[PDB]
Amino acid sequence: SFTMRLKELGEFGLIDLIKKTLESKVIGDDTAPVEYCSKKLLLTTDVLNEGVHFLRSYIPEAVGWKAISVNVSDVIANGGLPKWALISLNLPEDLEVSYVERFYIGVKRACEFYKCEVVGGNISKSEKIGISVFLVGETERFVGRDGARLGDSVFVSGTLGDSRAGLELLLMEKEEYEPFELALIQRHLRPTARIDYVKHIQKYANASMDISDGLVADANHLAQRSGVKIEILSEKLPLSNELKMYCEKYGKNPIEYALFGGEDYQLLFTHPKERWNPFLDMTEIGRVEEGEGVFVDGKKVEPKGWKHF
Amino acid sequence: TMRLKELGEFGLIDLIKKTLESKVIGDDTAPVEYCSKKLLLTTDVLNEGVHFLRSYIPEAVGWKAISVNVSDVIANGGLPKWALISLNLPEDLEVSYVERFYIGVKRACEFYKCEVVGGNISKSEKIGISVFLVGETERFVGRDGARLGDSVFVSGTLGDSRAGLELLLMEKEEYEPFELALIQRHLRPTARIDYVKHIQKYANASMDISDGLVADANHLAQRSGVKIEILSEKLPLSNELKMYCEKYGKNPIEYALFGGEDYQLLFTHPKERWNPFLDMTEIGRVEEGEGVFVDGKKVEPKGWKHF
Ligand SMILES: Nc1ncnc2c1ncn2[C@@H]1O[C@H](COP(=O)(O)OP(=O)(O)CP(=O)(O)O)[C@@H](O)[C@H]1O
Ligand SMILES: Nc1ncnc2c1ncn2[C@@H]1O[C@H](COP(=O)(O)OP(=O)(O)CP(=O)(O)O)[C@@H](O)[C@H]1O
Ligand SMILES: Cc1ncc(C[n+]2csc(CCOP(=O)(O)O)c2C)c(N)n1
Ligand SMILES: Cc1ncc(C[n+]2csc(CCOP(=O)(O)O)c2C)c(N)n1
Ligand SMILES: [Mg+2]
Ligand SMILES: [Mg+2]
Ligand SMILES: [Mg+2]
Ligand SMILES: [Mg+2]
Ligand SMILES: [Mg+2]
Ligand SMILES: [Mg+2]
Ligand SMILES: [Mg+2]
Ligand SMILES: [Mg+2]
Ligand SMILES: [Mg+2]
Ligand SMILES: [Mg+2]
Repeated sequence: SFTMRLKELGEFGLIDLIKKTLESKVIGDDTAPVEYCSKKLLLTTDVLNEGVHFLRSYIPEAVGWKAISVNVSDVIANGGLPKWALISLNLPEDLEVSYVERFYIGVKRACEFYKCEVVGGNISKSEKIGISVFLVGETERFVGRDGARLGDSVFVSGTLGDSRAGLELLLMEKEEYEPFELALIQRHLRPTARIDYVKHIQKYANASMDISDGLVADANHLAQRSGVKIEILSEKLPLSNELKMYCEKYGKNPIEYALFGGEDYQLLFTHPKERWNPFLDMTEIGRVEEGEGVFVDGKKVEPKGWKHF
Repeated sequence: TMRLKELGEFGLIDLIKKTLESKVIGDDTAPVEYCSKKLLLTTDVLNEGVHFLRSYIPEAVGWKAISVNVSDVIANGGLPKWALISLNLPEDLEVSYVERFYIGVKRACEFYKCEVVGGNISKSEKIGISVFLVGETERFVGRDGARLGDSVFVSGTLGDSRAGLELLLMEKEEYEPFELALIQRHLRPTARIDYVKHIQKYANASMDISDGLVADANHLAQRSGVKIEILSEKLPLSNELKMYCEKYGKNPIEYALFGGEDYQLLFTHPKERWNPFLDMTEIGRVEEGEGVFVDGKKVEPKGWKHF
C-alpha cells in the first residue's frame, strides 16, 4: 500500500483538505461566525485527550476547569463572550466516578467564573478519557485573524512559556515542588482565558487569536490569514519570573520557551499602538509590515509548534 | 472503589446533573432562549469499535455522524442549522478516508439543510467523531409534556438497524437483497426531518429512539410522570426484518422493542391529531403514573447501555 496517510499530510494539509472538501468560506479562524438576530454567535470546539493533552494522574478538577477554559479562550480571542456549552465525554468503564464528579466540579467553577453554562452533552464508553467541549459565544463585533492592517502593532497578553515549563515540571514526577515551580505547573494545568480582554479586542483589535501551539507558530496563522509579514522581537517578549527561575535552575533559554512554548492561551492581536490600553497586561512584541511570513529578529524561524500530524 | 460500570449510565447522568445543579439537562436537546425563538443544542459521538468499524464505507459514517445528531434536533421540533465536528484521528488513517467521510457529511448537510462551520482535530489511537449541532425552533417540544389520554406514536419501522448490525458482524461473502437493505439502514440512518412540522405543532412530548423503544420510552415515562402502555402487535415491522427473522429464527417483536439505532421518533398526542400522510403508527396510550408496560407486563429494558 502506498496511499497517503495523515502523518504524511500534516495538520495544515488536513485542515485545507476539509475546508476544500466542504467548500466552506466561513472557516480559518478560532471560531465560526454565524449571524443571528443582528448579532453574531461564535461557535467553537476543543478536545483534551488522555495521553495527548493531560494524563489520568492529573487532578480532575484542573482538567474540568481547563476543558472549559481552552474553549473560552477561542471565543474570547475573536472578541466574544461565552454563553452555552456542551460536553462530549469518552469514559472507560473502569474510571472512578470520583474522577468524573471532581472533573465536573472543575467545570462548574470555570463556568461560574467565565459566566457561561454547561447545558448538556454526551456520554460514551471508550478505551481512554476523551473530553470534547463545544462552546457558543455571543458578540457584537467578530474579529478574525485576517483583518490585520499594515503598520499595526503586534500585542500579546500576559507572559509566555510558563505552560511549557509547567508541563516539563509535571513530567519530572517529583513528590514535592518548589513554590515558583507550582506556579508554572499551575499555568499548564489550570490555564485562565483572558476573558478580561473581550472589551478591548472587540473594539480595538484589527486581528486577533489565542496562542495555543506556540507564538511563532500561531503567528503564521495571523500573517497568512491577514496577508502580511510579522516582525517579532525576542528581547521584548514578556517573560515570567518563575519562568526565568525555572530556566536559571534548569539551564534553558527563556526566549526559547516564549517563542515555541505551547498552551499559554494568551492573546495575539494587532492594532495601532495609539489604541494601547495601559490598564491591561498588554505587551507589544512586534509590527505588521508588507511581505509574508513571521520574522523573529528579522530571521527565518522553522517554526516549531504543536501540530498533531 | 466505585467505577463507572457500577454506577450505570442513568447514574452518571444523574450525578452530572446534580453536580452541575442543572435544570436544562433531561431530554434530547438543550433548549436555549435567544431572541424570541429558542435554539437547540445537542451533541452525539461515534467511536471506532463502539459505533462503527474502520472497514465500513467512510461516506456512510460521515452521513450517520450528521444524521444521528439531526435526529435529536428534529426529535424536539427543531431544524438543523450549524454543526461543528471534533475528530480524533490516528496518524496512519488514510487521507482518502477523511475525504470520503467529509463527502458523506457534505451531502448529509445538503439534505438536512445545515452547514458545517468548523470543528477540531487531534491525533489519537482510534477514530472518534464528536458532532455538535445547533438547530432552531419556534416551539421546543421536550419529553415531559405528555398528557393523559395522549396516543403513543413512532415513525417508520423498528428493529431494522440491529439486524443490519448483526448481518455486518457475520462478515458473509455476500448478502441477499434484503440483508443489504437492513445493513444499509444501520450504516446510513436517516433523521426524520420530514416530521419536524408535525412535532412542532401537534406533539405533546417527543424524542428519538436511539437505544431502543422500551428503554427510551422510560425516559419519556419518567420525564412526563406518566405510564406508557405499549402493544407489541401494533409495533411496525419492515418486510426485510420479517425476512431476516424468518431466516435466522428470530422474533421480530424482540427486535422492535430492543433493537437500537433506528432513529425513528417516539412522541405522544391526541389520536385525532394523527397525520396519515406521514408514516406514523399508534403503538400504545398514555395512562396514569410511573412505568412502561408491554402487553400488560412491565418488561425490563434491554436497550444499549454504555455502563
Ligand atoms: N457529559 C455530559 N455533560 C452534560 N450533559 C450530558 C452529558 N451526557 C449527557 N448529557 C445530557 O443528559 C441528557 C440526556 O441523556 P439521554 O441518554 O436521555 O439522551 P441524549 O439526548 O443524550 C441522546 P442519545 O442518548 O441517543 O445520545 C441530555 O439532555 C444531555 O444534554
Ligand atoms: N475536523 C474539522 N472539521 C471542520 N473544521 C475544522 C476541523 N478541525 C479544525 N477545523 C476548523 O479550521 C479552522 C482552524 O484551525 P486552527 O488550527 O488555526 O485553529 P483552532 O481554532 O482550531 C484553535 P486551537 O488550535 O487552539 O484549538 C477553524 O475555523 C476550525 O473551525
Ligand atoms: C501528555 C501531554 N503531552 C504533551 C503536551 C503538550 N501539548 C499537547 S496538545 C498541545 C496543544 C493543544 O491544543 P490543540 O488540541 O488545540 O492542538 C500541547 C502544547 C500536553 N499538554 N500533555
Ligand atoms: C461495534 C458495534 N457494536 C455494537 C453496536 C450497537 N450500538 C452501539 S452504540 C448504540 C447506541 C448509540 O447511541 P449513543 O451513542 O447515543 O448511545 C448502539 C445500538 C455498534 N453500532 N457497533
Ligand atoms: Mg486558537
Ligand atoms: Mg484544539
Ligand atoms: Mg482552541
Ligand atoms: Mg493546535
Ligand atoms: Mg495553530
Ligand atoms: Mg435522543
Ligand atoms: Mg450519543
Ligand atoms: Mg443521540
Ligand atoms: Mg444512548
Ligand atoms: Mg437512552
